[PDB]
Amino acid sequence: MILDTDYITENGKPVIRVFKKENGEFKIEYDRTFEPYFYALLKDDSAIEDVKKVTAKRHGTVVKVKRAEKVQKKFLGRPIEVWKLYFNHPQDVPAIRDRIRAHPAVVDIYEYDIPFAKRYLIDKGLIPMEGDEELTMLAFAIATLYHEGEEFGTGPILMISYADGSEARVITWKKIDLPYVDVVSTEKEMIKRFLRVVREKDPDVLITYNGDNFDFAYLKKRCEELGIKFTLGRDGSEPKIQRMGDRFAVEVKGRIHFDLYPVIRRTINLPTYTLEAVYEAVFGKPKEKVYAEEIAQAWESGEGLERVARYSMEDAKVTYELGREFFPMEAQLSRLIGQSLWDVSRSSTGNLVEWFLLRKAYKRNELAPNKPDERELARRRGGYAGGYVKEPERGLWDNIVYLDFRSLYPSIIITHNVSPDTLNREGCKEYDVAPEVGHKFCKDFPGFIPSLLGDLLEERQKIKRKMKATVDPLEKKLLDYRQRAIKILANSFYGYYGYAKARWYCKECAESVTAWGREYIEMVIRELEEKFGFKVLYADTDGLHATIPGADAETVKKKAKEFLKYINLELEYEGFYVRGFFVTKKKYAVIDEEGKITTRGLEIVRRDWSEIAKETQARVLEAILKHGDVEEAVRIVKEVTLVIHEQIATGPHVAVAKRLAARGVKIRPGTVISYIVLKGDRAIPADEFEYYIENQVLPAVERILKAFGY
Repeated sequence: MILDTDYITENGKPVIRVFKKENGEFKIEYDRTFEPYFYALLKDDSAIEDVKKVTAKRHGTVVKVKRAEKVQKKFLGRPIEVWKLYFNHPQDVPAIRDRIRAHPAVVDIYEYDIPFAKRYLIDKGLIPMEGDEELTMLAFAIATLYHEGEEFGTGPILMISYADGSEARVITWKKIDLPYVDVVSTEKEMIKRFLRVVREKDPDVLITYNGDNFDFAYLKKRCEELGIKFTLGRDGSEPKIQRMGDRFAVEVKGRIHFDLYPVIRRTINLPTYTLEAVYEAVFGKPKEKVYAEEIAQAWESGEGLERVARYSMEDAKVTYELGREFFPMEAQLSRLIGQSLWDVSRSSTGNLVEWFLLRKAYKRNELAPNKPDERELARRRGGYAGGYVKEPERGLWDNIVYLDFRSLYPSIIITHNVSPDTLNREGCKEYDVAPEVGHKFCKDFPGFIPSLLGDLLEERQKIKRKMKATVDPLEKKLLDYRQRAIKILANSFYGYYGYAKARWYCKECAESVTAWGREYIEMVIRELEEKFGFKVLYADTDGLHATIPGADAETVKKKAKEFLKYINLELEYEGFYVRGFFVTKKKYAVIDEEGKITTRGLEIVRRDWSEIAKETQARVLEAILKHGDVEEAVRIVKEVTLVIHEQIATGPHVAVAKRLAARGVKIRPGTVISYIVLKGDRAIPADEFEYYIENQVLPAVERILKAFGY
């Protein structure tokens, strides 16, 4: 099973390494035969010999074209002849890149920004995670000592906990009598012990929960200080930092760093994404939280470390569980997309599609379109994110059912051959035309995307069947993940078409799918109401919320079931809510059987919500959704009518910075500040102690109860 790839330089030349785990033993395959390249479309075939004379300089040395050959490919279905330019080193590309394009005899260049190691996987048709090989995993966490105004990584690490399917221990340098705690001499020795623990277990996967932005970075600093070499890599190398625009991402050569945050962030949707919230909102068990403060005072007092050690133990244990849960899915996805799970698990749906397409484009000799440049990206004025919207039915409704119709869109792309290479193609014998928008989509030939899209659904349907007709409990679970993976990819093409950075961007395609979509949604709504007497309260691009007024759960459910069998592209019943209410087009809140409330656009977006404004809301919305008591929630506001734990030149802001600075606290990035407001005198640090109504508790519950008539 292939886990990943990368390249190493040796005598100036690139050497690909393929990290695999076969029959229980880890291995590295090397390849010195792969040559990097990119394409050049000459505006004149005669100017080739000269274009190969262009050079650039890298590491003081001069780089030039190693070799150029003419090839025949198709750009958007139509024949094109381009020059495949070879080089000696992957790094040559970004150097000479722009200068070759700028050459007077060159129209444009393509496939010049595809990472060598990814390019290798594609051009070689290698698929990561191809089988059923058992992979070992180890989750790890750390507890550190922190004090306000402390530059990052300044304080030491108090404990390093780790866990796997067999145990969950804690490594610390202070005496603690727990059977799982392990006391050592110093911090340095504790870190050394960890690297030693990791080295003996030698896990294929290291699971963390935000290790991409905290854990690894911290250990790095401490290691830089205590003078240690953090050699977690299976090749003795240290963790490597990769910055991905927004945040950073850390890799550990030879192993898979599975950071559960980017994943759970997507896969699940909550109000708070803290480890406690996540574990609870998944396993339904509670997790006790021990804050930095207590940690410090407990360490600097030798009083109560049994608790912190428990929390550290739990962090690692709880991380291993979540990782064992979300890993099988991510592995199937990565296999479908054909890229490393390290990459896949960190990618957006728009990018999962793009990688799938790139691989397929290669298989079909389809030259790929470039990402949008600065200019072109400006033209797209943001892409297209329009969709079908309604106008909710006011009031608090019961036993709501949720119809998901994201499965519609892919059928529509296949059905009308919606693709950028079929749109308004001249000289076709047959065309389908988008209602209201009028984009024409040729049908004489199957388009690139529609064509792939069809294949996926075929594949998925094949699996679902092989899955129901199987005695192998393992295979069943396995196939279930793959079918669920295909669904994810399939349902991302619609959005991808309007995603502004997309190479195969197609606002028209997107607009047309939206048009045809409206039609269909219109028809099923009608059928729902008339033939089934259902009440549709809310509908948007993803699905609708509806109930049979005055009926019960058992029936509204029963009834909704048959409607699907009747009306069925498949429509999935994805949700039942004991209560709910919709304020407008995108604003609303629902509660389910287990009680897990949910909301959307119910208040203004800000990061300075006071503890009261927050606690008041949850109480208002809990009386309504959990008790259908409006007067209740309203009498809760009246009487309720204290800190602001803002995360990181406003009235309070400036005032707070002075007060902190006044005692040496520097406001550092990515930290939380806690103040109280009381109109450089507006606010005051929490520790040392009207607006709070008309700019706090009111705005938090203003929309909610406006919808109920107040």
